Amino acid sequence: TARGTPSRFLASVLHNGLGRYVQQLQRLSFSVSRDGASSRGAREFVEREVIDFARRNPGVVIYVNSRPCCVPRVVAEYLNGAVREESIHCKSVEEISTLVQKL
Amino acid sequence: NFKRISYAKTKTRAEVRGGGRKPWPQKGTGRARHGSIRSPLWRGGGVAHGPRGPTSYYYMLPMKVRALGLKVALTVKLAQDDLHIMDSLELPTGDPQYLTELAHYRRWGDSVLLVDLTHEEMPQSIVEATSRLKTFNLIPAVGLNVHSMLKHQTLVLTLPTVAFLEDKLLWQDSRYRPLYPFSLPYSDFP
Amino acid sequence: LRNRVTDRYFRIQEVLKHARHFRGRKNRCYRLAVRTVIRAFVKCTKARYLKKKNMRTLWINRITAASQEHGLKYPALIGNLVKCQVELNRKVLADLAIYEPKTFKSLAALASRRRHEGFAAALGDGKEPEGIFSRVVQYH
Amino acid sequence: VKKGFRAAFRFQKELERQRLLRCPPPPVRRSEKPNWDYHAEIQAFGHRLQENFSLDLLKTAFVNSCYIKSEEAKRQQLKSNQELSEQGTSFSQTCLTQFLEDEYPDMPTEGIKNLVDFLTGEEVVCHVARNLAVEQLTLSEEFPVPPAVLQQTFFAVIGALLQSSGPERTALFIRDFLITQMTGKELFEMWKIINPMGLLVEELKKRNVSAPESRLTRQSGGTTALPLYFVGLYCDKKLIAEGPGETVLVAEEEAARVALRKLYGFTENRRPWNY
Amino acid sequence: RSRAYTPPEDLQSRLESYVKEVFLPSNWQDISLEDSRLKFNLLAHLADDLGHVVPNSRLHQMCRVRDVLDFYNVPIQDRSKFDELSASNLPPNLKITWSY
Amino acid sequence: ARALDLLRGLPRVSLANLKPNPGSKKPERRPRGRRRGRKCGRGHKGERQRGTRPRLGFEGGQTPFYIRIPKYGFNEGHSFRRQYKPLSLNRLQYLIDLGRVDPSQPIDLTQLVNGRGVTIQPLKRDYGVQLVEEGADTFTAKVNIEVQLASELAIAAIEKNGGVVTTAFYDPRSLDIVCKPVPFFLRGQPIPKRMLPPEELVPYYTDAKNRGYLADPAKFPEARLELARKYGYILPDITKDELFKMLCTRKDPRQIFFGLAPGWVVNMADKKILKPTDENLLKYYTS
Amino acid sequence: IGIRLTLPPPKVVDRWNEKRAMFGVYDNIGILGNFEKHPKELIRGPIWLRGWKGNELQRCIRKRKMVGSRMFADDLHNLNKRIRYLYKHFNRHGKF
RNA sequence: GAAAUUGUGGCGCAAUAGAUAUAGUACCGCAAGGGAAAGAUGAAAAAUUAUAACCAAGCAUAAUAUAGCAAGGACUAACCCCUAUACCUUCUGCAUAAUGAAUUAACUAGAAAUAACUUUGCAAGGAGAGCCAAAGCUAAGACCCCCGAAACCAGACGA
Ligand SMILES: [Mg+2]
Ligand SMILES: [Mg+2]
Ligand SMILES: [Mg+2]
Ligand SMILES: [Mg+2]
Ligand SMILES: [Mg+2]
Ligand SMILES: [Mg+2]
Ligand SMILES: [Mg+2]
Ligand SMILES: [Mg+2]
Ligand SMILES: [Mg+2]
Ligand SMILES: [Mg+2]
Ligand SMILES: [Mg+2]
Ligand SMILES: [Mg+2]
Ligand SMILES: [Mg+2]
Repeated sequence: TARGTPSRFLASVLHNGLGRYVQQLQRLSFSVSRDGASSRGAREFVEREVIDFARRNPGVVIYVNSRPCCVPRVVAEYLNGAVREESIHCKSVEEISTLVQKL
Repeated sequence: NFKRISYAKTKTRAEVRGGGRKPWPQKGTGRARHGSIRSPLWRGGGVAHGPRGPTSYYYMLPMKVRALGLKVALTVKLAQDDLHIMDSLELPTGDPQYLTELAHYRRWGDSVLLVDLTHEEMPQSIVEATSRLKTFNLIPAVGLNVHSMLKHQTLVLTLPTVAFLEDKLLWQDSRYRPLYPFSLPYSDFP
Repeated sequence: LRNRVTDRYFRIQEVLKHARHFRGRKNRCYRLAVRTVIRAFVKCTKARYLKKKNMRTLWINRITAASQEHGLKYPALIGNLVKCQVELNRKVLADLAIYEPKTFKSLAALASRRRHEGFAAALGDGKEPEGIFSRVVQYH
Repeated sequence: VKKGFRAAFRFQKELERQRLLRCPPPPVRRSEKPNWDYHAEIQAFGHRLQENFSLDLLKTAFVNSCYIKSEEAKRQQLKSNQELSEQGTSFSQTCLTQFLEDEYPDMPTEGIKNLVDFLTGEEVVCHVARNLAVEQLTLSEEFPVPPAVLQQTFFAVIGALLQSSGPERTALFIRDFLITQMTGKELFEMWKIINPMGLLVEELKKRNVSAPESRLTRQSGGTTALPLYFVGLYCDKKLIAEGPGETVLVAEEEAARVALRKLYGFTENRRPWNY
Repeated sequence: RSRAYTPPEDLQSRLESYVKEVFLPSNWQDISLEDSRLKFNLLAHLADDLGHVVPNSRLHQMCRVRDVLDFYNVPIQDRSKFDELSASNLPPNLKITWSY
Repeated sequence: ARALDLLRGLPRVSLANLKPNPGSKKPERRPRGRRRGRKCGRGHKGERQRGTRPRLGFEGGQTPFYIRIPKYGFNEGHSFRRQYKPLSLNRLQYLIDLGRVDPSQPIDLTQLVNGRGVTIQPLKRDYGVQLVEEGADTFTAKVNIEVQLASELAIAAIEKNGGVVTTAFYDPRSLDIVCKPVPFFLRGQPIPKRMLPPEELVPYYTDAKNRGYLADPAKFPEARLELARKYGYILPDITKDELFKMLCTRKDPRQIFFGLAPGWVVNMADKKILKPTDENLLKYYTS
Repeated sequence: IGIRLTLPPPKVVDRWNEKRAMFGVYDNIGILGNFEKHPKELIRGPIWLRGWKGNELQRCIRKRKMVGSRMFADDLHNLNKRIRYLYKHFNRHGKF
């Protein structure tokens, strides 16, 4: 609830809309497994939909680690300093893509 | 599952030691009404719905079904490029290492099932080689079965074993009702 | 025991997380916490409906306050604006009253004029010009 | 002793998290943390702002003298910024002067200078740099990067940009980034002063050849201990400005400030500014 | 050893020559193997030459010589997945690594 | 197949792949949770929730439906009723067509069983096959049959085709032996003499109008003639055709099997047939 | 606090043990071994339930018949009691 | 409720579990009889070391400020404003001033086939004999609790 959760006001980092819309996303760090069903979707993404994504947004600089990971994660690092870290665990490719887009 | 006989038991409130006496009278005391110390609610009381007895999980799939499964497995093995037929099993050396090396060369797999009939007409060399190798297993065709196949990344059959398989597994097709068990002679059947 | 719960602490913590800031044992003891937390959740869901109502009441109060400073009542004002085809919502009207007072004043004046026109119309049952700030833009 | 593992692992993780929360580390620079390619990140940065420039020339705009010294020391156990940074600072300042002048000509020179300083000072610029991820790509002695160093780096970047694409582009960039830090911020927050009355008088003299009277328009309270003195400023029987206050002097000061604002084409109204 | 195989670069003629050596007439691509010995001879020889054994999953499939030719003409490449990734025109955003 | 081809792609079928077909395995509904807990499908107080609900059939103290009706011998002597598994002529024809059941040989019960036309079971008191009219027309056999009962129409049908219907009697014990002889052999007893009709089957099998095996064979031809007169068609004289020698064989009673005498002990392993000698034993066997 | 601090010693498991390597070998002996032996003769267990699935109550009954004669007095009695209980529970107590 | 007749391990527990059991001891009982609890270092205590800590309730570090099922909407602000008749059970109907519950911890309650449905297998047959079969039969899957009398009787032990 609102009383429990810490609150906030609406703002935009460094006035994005005024001058130029700046991509706030710096880095996506993809922890993937070579073997393991945990990261099948992730693997698929890496194979096909990651390169395209990268091409689409060159301000982002993607890393892909392939680090015998039992649960795959995608670490999204932003321009302010905040780090949004989210799992890719047993997700379909499309879903993963959507998540990435959102990030 | 069909072999599995689970040995888990617990004591019901009857089988636990003693406690047939009312701990305190029902109505006088300001405590919870109770009948037996050793009721399931109590510390070190009987188990309510525990496991009990050796439990057998035995059930017989139709023989035909089993046969089909075997056939299916075989098909899968061939389909997936993992089946390899041999003219015979015969290693010049009879060394574990050698066999492994050969497998590596041929890109067989992690584990390799070797199949050649009887048991009594086994080549000594092959036996010697396999025995020490954990993964490289020998079976007679009588023993060949689905689970084992699934486990092992390759199937390696001799021609005679293949023939035997063909003989056996097609006979589940184009047959009669049992009428009585096949251990008993009949005209045709051995 | 075959299988008993290893992960129970976490379940306990899930509820206690939401109960941290309650007074007394409600924030420490899971049993008491659960009842309170659920109640809180219920309130939160209900409160969404309440919030909307409350905001609108606040806006009406503000607009009334503003309108009285120009010698007009709320209902008169709103009705005249509706007649005019000025369809500013009450959040916006309240904002105007606070942050953009000359505009608010102008609006009030307009409303008053509309009211006057209406009154005039009432005297002479029918005809002639309908008045200048009356009339309606016909969409087809 | 329960039979599991997953739960235990979870608990351990939780404990670790708690520990982290309690005794956090001395915040480390991003170059030391694992996933990090310097060239690639520079490229990304270049792409991000929506103007291309030379990567050999940009790289040098990050390298600091202190860092170089440190490196040398390490070795014992590159061009640097200066050339670019100075250029960046100077050109940037000039640009700022041009823009402000274009916008509000009634502003005096001193005021303009002050504004420029505020824009390009140790704080705002640093903040901007931080927002942009200059601090990550910069590489200096010690950490966190001290503000002056950051500022220098920023100006070097600007200089590099200028060298690469063109002046106009640089100007545009400046407008986008530095000048958008006076959006909410009214004058007097930026160019802080003492004794505005005198200033007003001087301005008046410059303009009309006259002096202002200071009438008192309204006042609730006064004896209450929470008054609302609303005080004007009249010039030849016409109020140029009017301001509020708890005390009369304060009110007068406020009025003066308002008048100044009016004079110098500011107010809260202003004009939105074209982007 | 390697699974990698590039289709020739002759081949079409070489295969024909091989066929002739083994068994000549018109419509050489349309010849059904059918006889087992012949099949064994041809395919094995090809394998020996090209370093490319016909899979026993695919053995039933190629009845004609045309089928065999078709099979031969398609490529196979070992590579490894990291290598493949590297090859696949990575833009300067991507930095794929392999921690084995 | 396409499936096989596809299976070239995809991973190797391992134990880590396998999954039962959707629908085969139902979800198990167990009572923990707000949906299935609380009252847990049992209702409220009473004699439902506590279990303890009274027996099936009971109607709350009103006299039960099953007890209110009067008794009656529907199932009075049902374990002492002779039960005959039917063989319709059509079925027989089908069998003949299919190769199983050879009409060049005699059709005894044993042969039929082997073919697996008629399954029968001595336990549950089957007393053999009954020949039935169901494929009366559209029949073409020309074959001798030992069968335990026969409808007149069925008999007629076979006779017209130049066959020989002979009814025969197998006591439960005898019948069992007949049905599966190999197990009997394995058991290791001597082949017993089958017993005669008990009491009320004697008048059946002593008349030639139902082709009884104890009936006087002077009247058989008369019976046949009568049948012919009734159902049209002409009696084919049997003596002239080539299979008469086989059609004449009649299983002279207390024999069970078509070749083997009573008292023979069939040694299956090391293939011999041991015969009894000893005069008294022989006499007994004859009896 | 039921949950613990020291995460356990690593559960090492050789999936190629002599047991697991040859699990199911010979199992399926009839359909390709001229039906000399039924697969139900492969299974090793308590004599009263060898190739016989059963039910709780039924199992108890079987035990009593097959083995009960050579059963320990203290346990035979218990078995009997169980049977008594089980019959009551099934033949009377539940639903439907 | 018959008969003939037929014929050298563990998908176990692991210190409230597993045996009542570190013990039929202590303790209770005239007696028969009932009948517990609990231990946990390291290679080394002929190393007393020093750290491993961090985690239940209860406390402490840290008493309190008008107003009210302990909160929610919020708010610049913890309160102050507005909204808000704890829970379970049992009830036609409970804030009820109806039951239960000081709190934490761990333990503590749906288990059985006929007959249906499902998906496999085979199919005028099915089923590893026997059983069923006017499309069947074989196969698995999926339904059916816990606590509580006063009592009755058998055999001991007590004046
Ligand atoms: Mg007892
Ligand atoms: Mg009791
Ligand atoms: Mg116990
Ligand atoms: Mg409840
Ligand atoms: Mg109830
Ligand atoms: Mg009731
Ligand atoms: Mg009555
Ligand atoms: Mg214990
Ligand atoms: Mg605490
Ligand atoms: Mg209140
Ligand atoms: Mg009551
Ligand atoms: Mg009574
Ligand atoms: Mg005395």
